[PDB]
Amino acid sequence: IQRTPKIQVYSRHPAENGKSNFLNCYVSGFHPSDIEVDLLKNGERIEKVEHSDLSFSKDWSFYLLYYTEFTPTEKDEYACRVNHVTLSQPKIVKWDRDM
Amino acid sequence: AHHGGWTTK
Amino acid sequence: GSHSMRYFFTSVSRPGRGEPRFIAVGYVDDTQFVRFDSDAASQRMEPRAPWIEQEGPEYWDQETRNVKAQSQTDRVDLGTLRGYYNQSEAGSHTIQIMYGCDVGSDGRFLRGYRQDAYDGKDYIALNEDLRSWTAADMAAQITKRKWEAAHEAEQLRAYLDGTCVEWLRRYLENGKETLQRTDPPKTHMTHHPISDHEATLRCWALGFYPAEITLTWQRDGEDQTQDTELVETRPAGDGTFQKWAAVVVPSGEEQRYTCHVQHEGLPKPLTLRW
Repeated sequence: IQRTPKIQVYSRHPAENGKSNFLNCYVSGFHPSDIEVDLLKNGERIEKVEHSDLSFSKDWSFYLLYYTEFTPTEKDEYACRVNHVTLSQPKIVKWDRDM
Repeated sequence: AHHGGWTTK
Repeated sequence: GSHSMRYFFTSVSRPGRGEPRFIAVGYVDDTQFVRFDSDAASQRMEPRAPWIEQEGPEYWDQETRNVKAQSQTDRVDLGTLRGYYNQSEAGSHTIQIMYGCDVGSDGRFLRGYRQDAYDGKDYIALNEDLRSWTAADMAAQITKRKWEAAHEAEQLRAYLDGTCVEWLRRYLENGKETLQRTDPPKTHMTHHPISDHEATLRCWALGFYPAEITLTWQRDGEDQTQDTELVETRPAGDGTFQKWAAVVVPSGEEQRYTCHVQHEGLPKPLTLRW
């Protein structure tokens, strides 16, 4: 009855340093629907983060998009931190430009 | 527009 | 060239933490166009696509009343199903509902549907003929007997193959400048060594709409379904979608692998090789 989130962290457009973009964290396949998602900049919670309205897939599992505008700098580290009842500790997925 | 009709379960 | 209108509803009980959270969203194809969130400030059905904003005050009032009525029905049903499944009042539970209709490119009705779930599992569904129900278990059969006696399927059918089609046709006309466009995938491959002797080949599909797409890896004609990593299709956030598939290969044998891309917008299926 409990399904753990699948997490993807990625940019809206191919990344180029110095240029405005959107940082996305897509969480899908989870149940139940309560979930905490924060976007992180060098380990610190990003304040202005929007998210989509909860919806679900044919198998009834939930999905959400969290997003914020950022300007990628090659020294700044970005991550998505997700907490859910299926997780022992919050899962941090670092942003990798190749995925 | 969604449905305007409701019978409880 | 077919199209769909679907409404999704989620109610989540919050024992001792207020009334159930209720979220409703309406889509045409993969484009969200209305939402309601019980925790939002407006307490109104709200527009989420530009072409719905032209609807008049009567529309927004009526949609707000009807979605609040759905929320109140779900509130009752959360209590009723707790009784059917012999559960306590301390836990949080979830009702999910999806319904809607499909039309062809000429506007003709193709099919209607409604399915309900409890705690993320099937509860009851309307059958494809829009006349009978399928209950998932003996508890849900109680609801089925009640809906059969109340002739609920006849009322629902009039919406799913009538009213639903009427409004979907209107929305397709009102949003024609955007809903009728189909964006083909832009594809490329990347190569990432994982050691001195192996590399990841990743096949990319970007910027496509609608979301349905197929990515496949083949090795010397034969397929590699067991040795392929495939992520879920994901939103770019601009209205298009993205996906990739990957395979680990021996260094020097990259030429033996091919990625295959299928999207409704592609005149022919694309084939990529490193």
